Amino acid sequence: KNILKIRRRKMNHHKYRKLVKRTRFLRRKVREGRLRQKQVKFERDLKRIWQKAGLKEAPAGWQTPKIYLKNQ
Amino acid sequence: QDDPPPSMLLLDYQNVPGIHKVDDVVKRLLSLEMANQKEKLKIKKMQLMNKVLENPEDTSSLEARIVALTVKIRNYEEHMQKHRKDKAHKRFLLMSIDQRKKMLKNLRETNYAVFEKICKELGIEYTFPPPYHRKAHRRWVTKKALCTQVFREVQKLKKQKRALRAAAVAAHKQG
Amino acid sequence: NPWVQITMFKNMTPSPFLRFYLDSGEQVLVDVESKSNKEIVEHIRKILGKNEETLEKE
Amino acid sequence: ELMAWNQAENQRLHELRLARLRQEALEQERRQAEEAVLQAREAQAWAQLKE
Amino acid sequence: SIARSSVHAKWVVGKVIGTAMQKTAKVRVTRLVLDPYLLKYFNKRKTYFAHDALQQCTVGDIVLLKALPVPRTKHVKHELAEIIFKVGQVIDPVTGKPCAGTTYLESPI
Amino acid sequence: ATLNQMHRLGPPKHPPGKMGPTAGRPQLKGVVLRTFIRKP
RNA sequence: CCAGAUCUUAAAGAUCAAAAGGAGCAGGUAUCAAGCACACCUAUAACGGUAGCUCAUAACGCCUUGCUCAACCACACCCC
Ligand SMILES: [Mg+2]
Ligand SMILES: [Mg+2]
Ligand SMILES: [Mg+2]
Ligand SMILES: [Mg+2]
Ligand SMILES: [Mg+2]
Ligand SMILES: [Mg+2]
Repeated sequence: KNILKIRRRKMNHHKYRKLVKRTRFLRRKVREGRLRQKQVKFERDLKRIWQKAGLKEAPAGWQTPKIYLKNQ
Repeated sequence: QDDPPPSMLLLDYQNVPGIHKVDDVVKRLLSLEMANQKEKLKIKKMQLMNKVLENPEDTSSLEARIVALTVKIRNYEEHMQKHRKDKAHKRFLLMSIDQRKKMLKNLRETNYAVFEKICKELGIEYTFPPPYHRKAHRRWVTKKALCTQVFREVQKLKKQKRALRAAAVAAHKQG
Repeated sequence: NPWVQITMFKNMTPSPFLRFYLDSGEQVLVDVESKSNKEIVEHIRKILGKNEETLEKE
Repeated sequence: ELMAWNQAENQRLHELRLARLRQEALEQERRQAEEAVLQAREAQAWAQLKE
Repeated sequence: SIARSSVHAKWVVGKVIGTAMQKTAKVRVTRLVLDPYLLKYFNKRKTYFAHDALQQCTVGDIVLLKALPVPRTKHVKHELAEIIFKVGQVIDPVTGKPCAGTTYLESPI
Repeated sequence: ATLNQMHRLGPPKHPPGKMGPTAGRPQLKGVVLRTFIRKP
């Protein structure tokens, strides 16, 4: 009966958790790896604007904070 | 803040005959002094509906309900001050602040002058519901902040580059 | 009449009516109150209609 | 000619309305009497109890 | 006799959406459109800016727009003609009396 | 569902077919690598 | 809605019709959700003044594509 659907899920979940334990630190890399792409693409997004709006420098008092890498 | 004075003689006893001759003990018993809080809220209700309204009798009047609701809100706010952890009553307050806004939108569509005067009296302000409810998140708030400042700059630069042209062409026209 | 804007407002005015805005700036006002649905239709047809002959011609 | 005919219709109907509304006013006064009587009675009762 | 506008908009009525500009009203128009699958009529909306001398339009007003003969800007092709219902103050076209909703404020007699 | 829903979602479109192994062409010219055998 | 080109002709007709527009209709995808000055006001006569505009009725993207066919749109070695 419908348990037979749940069994599949139950297994697929278990078999996933196990995986994410072994793979943990590999995972941890690739997460942060993409956060450093994010923050960069983000930056370029704004850089694009100065250069598109004709300004040479980034406007006064702009440090362009890091949102994605926010921790603690 | 208003203050329904300690001696105010609970509402249901206000208009009955032969009160003031009565001795100070019983007066003390029927005072707001010995009252529940519900009583004080009946009073606040009365006073507010006298100051604000036209026809004290109409309950169904859109105005009336706005005033009454406002009284109860003001109460939920004090109860909110003293209990900050109480989620239930936070819910009531925030539903109610809203419903009041609903009926205010009704006044503003239907009878304008009246709506106006109520907003004046009860210190309620009507802020039109802004289109597009979107959760502003860090990425967006930041990119907008930047853009706003880029604008604020390019209009400055345009201003100066045209200002030196004003100065140059005027200094050539003068001599 | 696919080119004629038809708008509808609810409960603004305590008595029901039609309005009509013509090319001239002529404002027609048709009071429909205890009228039958059919009566409104035929009344409108009367006021700004087209003669049957007009249509047939076209 | 048409517009004037329309005008006429509006006039006549307007009148019918006026008559109706007058009727409703008489009805409203009768009601107001009934209301005032019941309100007065309960005012009596409440006053009694309080005193 | 030539004064024209190439735009089909020639006369419309819409709500007044926003006041945010000087002497220019943001007015939303709504026409019925027949959805061909369902064969039903739905409200399609379109916004028009309009020009105002008095800057007289509150938000929420039912307003009559007249096409302008020569367009002011890309986005302004209209002039507010008459206010059909000023919001919150509405005087019944029939009887010429002040009203709110179903109720007259000052009745006949 | 309801009519407003059927309006907002439009009528259903019949999804374009996913091209198979031949990538849409009737046949393909090909060059042999290794002849071999498979089990059913 | 028509500038212009051409044709006819005793100056006004006619055929194409650029640009510019907008009632409405118009490929997939929302895992593309915000775009980033995209508005207006002054008729002063190119300067000033406001702080706006678009967008969940799908803006801004990305992907695929001639077409609604007495025809229409587009290209003409590539760098629109
Ligand atoms: Mg499995
Ligand atoms: Mg990743
Ligand atoms: Mg209590
Ligand atoms: Mg053309
Ligand atoms: Mg995906
Ligand atoms: Mg400027």
